[PDB]
Amino acid sequence: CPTLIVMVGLPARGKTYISKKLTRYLNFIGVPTREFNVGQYRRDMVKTYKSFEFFLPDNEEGLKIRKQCALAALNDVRKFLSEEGGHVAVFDATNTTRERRAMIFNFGEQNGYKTFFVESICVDPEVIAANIVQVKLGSPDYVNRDSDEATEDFMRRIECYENSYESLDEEQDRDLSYIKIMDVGQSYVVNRVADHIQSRIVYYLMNIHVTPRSIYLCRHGESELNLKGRIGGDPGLSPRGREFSKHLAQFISDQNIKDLKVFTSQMKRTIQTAEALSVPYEQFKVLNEIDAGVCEEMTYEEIQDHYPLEFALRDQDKYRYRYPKGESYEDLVQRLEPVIMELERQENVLVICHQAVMRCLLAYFLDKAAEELPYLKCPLHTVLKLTPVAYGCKVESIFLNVAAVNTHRDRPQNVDISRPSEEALVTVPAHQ
Amino acid sequence: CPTLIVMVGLPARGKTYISKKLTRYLNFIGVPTREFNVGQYRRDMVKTYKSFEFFLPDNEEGLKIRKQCALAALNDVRKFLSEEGGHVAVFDATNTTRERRAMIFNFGEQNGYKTFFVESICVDPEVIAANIVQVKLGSPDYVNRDSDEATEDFMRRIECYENSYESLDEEQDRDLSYIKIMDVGQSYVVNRVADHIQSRIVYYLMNIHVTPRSIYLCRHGESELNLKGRIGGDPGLSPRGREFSKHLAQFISDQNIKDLKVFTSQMKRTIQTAEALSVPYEQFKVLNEIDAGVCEEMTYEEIQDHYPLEFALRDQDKYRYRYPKGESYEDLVQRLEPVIMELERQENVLVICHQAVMRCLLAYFLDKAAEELPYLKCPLHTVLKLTPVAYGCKVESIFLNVAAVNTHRDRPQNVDISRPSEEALVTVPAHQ
Ligand SMILES: Nc1ncnc2c1ncn2[C@@H]1O[C@H](COP(=O)(O)OP(=O)(O)OP(O)(O)=S)[C@@H](O)[C@H]1O
Ligand SMILES: Nc1ncnc2c1ncn2[C@@H]1O[C@H](COP(=O)(O)OP(=O)(O)OP(O)(O)=S)[C@@H](O)[C@H]1O
Ligand SMILES: [Mg+2]
Ligand SMILES: [Mg+2]
Repeated sequence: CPTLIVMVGLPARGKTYISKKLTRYLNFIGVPTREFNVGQYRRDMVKTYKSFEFFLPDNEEGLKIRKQCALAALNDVRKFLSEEGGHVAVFDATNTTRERRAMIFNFGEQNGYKTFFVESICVDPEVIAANIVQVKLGSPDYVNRDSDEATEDFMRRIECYENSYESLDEEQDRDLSYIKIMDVGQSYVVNRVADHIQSRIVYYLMNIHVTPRSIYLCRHGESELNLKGRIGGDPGLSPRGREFSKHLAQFISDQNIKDLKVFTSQMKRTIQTAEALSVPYEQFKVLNEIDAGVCEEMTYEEIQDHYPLEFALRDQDKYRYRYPKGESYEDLVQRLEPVIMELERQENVLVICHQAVMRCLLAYFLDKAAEELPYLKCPLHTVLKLTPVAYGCKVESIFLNVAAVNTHRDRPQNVDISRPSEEALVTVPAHQ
Repeated sequence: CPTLIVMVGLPARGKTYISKKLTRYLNFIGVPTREFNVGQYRRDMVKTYKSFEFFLPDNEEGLKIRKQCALAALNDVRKFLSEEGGHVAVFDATNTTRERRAMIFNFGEQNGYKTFFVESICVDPEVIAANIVQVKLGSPDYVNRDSDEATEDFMRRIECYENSYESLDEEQDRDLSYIKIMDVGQSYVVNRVADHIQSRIVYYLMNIHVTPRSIYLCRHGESELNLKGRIGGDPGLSPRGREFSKHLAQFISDQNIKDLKVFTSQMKRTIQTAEALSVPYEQFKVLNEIDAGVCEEMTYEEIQDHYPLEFALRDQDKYRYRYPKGESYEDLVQRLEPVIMELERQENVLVICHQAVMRCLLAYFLDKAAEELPYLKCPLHTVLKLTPVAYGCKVESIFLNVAAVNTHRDRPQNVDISRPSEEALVTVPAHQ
């Protein structure tokens, strides 16, 4: 049974924001998910937005056209789940009345899906006001329009929905599966989680927030094996690694971060990097570097020499293929799910980790495809500062002024099984 | 900051039940937790229970004595968290008024703990009635008393709490961290989860239920390596293993289980066992057998020959020590946390697994200590049927009538590092 997530709420309540975070998350953990924004369908269908009168609850023609856009969206939901193999579909619209919601419920039923509602509630004017400026004035409907007329139009637009707005009821809607998010995620009301995926969705939603903050990611300072061009193992810091550690501490101090939380793996290179700071930290083995199995501590030359077959396959699909007895980046993604969850729950946080692990975390907050994730560039002695924003995440690369070996290997042009060794190792960085 | 979980609710609302499940769970995942039942303190203090008049809200002396018992309980909470290194304490009492709750809140504050409330609400008479019979009439307060007078006394006892019962309020109690469970876990209200442990507590509580059902655990049918007395690896079924598979299918059919869910690991021996059934199943690598690392596929004789040091330590503490590159039963417990969670969420379920994995699952539902867990007996070709009940779990061992090698190794009397090999292998079962 695929899952149909139905967003519910007045305009400017963070529905699209939640829809996006949920869709990205579900896709990260490998559940084919796609969001369907009725507003975008309308925009593609209506061409240009004039004013709120289109949304008047007593505007029969408008309602008609509005119903048509919803249906167009629902039809693609059906195609995705029923014809393209999608697992979850997020239907993003106001869906503020019992009527529409029952209609959508019926759709799910006739199509064989399980329906779950996510209602976002906000009665706070400064937040609503903040949301308008922050996301609405810049949106397509209002770009190239005067801020004040745009703002008035939108408020009048929200008004169109108030008289008919029927929130999920404990008794009237007791048979529906749903979650109601209030106070921007302060409190929640949950009813009838029907299964495992809904339980994980609720778990996810209850742990996300919009409290301003930055996520800092950096690798342990250069290690002894990094110098040798050797992967994995449990090396200690190299002289430069130690230098970096001191540059990181100064950076962290200079940052003057409010209540920063610092995490490291259980590998000495990250811990030794963490020892350099003023602030305390927590070590978690879940943050340990990807396991290379039989090629642990080997150099790429050695790997090509002993595992030419596995090395070629891994290059062909570096997300899915692994070395014998090792993890794939896919296994690592699965392994990092708890990390992703706690990072969402966290506020200001610094994670001192490793190349593969950092690529996984960057891919998550930067919404990078699985195919692209194994190749993201995570240079040594550089801090990547992430500032989650509406629908996206800004990133800043901050070099901490300490030389370091390059551990980034590009995918060689030749990835054919039985490829000459020279072509296999052509993209290997300098070392020793 | 240790955590103080405060139970809240009218008598017979499953508070003690929830308190117990929560405490057991938290301890299973390694968080030192202890529950403090004020009713038990009262029982140890008051000696014998006469009647409900003791609980009259206008009974000043009773209130006084009732306050004394609460305080005695709170003092042990303080000792556990503040002096014995406990992490979480569950204070189990009605705590139905704002007054008492504020008092407890203050206690937590002065002691440096984070307070989290768990309120259980039930307005269903048949359930309340069921609870009385099911747990109350047999309890100490009522054992050896006539069912009818016992029952009347208890109802009048619940009455004592109704006029003063003040449930957690969205506005009045908006600054408190809490969860309200309704309809026996149908719906929930959650407010201000303050941290990681509270997030996991909520996640746990929202996934437990009291829907009648049985958990069936059995190992894959005897495997080729089981015959040889070889551990781990990925062997296929032995001839007897196949025989068992057919006996299991018949057993499952004969059981006539409503909507049974079947789980196996990604190891062929369990899958091959699962192939024998009518019903479909899901394979999860999280259910794979404990990893023996460098001793994979070896025999104990071989292990003693190549790893006399690691083998002795493992025998000294089989929960914590591991073979080089392998998992400890502790690592396995951590690994199985998602399995425990989904098992709680499940109803009728059959899990076809392995020796170490099954020991971990048995220890959880049977509340066996960590020290005892690595040694639980999980014979081949036998199904262990678990029927969760109030405060406990009944277990029935059902042999499926197929011969099998014994893979159970008792802890030898000699576990000294440098112990003679004959004494180390003295408890090794017959094989080959
Ligand atoms: N739970 C929340 N409560 C209130 N605002 C939120 C919440 N989550 C996100 N936001 C903010 O809402 C903004 C994003 O709003 P959108 O997702 O466009 O709202 P919207 O409800 O989809 O309005 P429509 O699509 O026009 S009906 C960003 O400023 C978010 O930080
Ligand atoms: N969420 C729940 N709703 C209602 N009953 C429950 C719930 N969870 C468990 N039970 C049932 O409640 C019984 C256990 O009740 P207890 O835990 O003794 O109640 P109690 O609320 O602790 O009463 P006291 O301690 O006398 S104040 C068992 O029958 C459970 O199956
Ligand atoms: Mg929207
Ligand atoms: Mg109780």
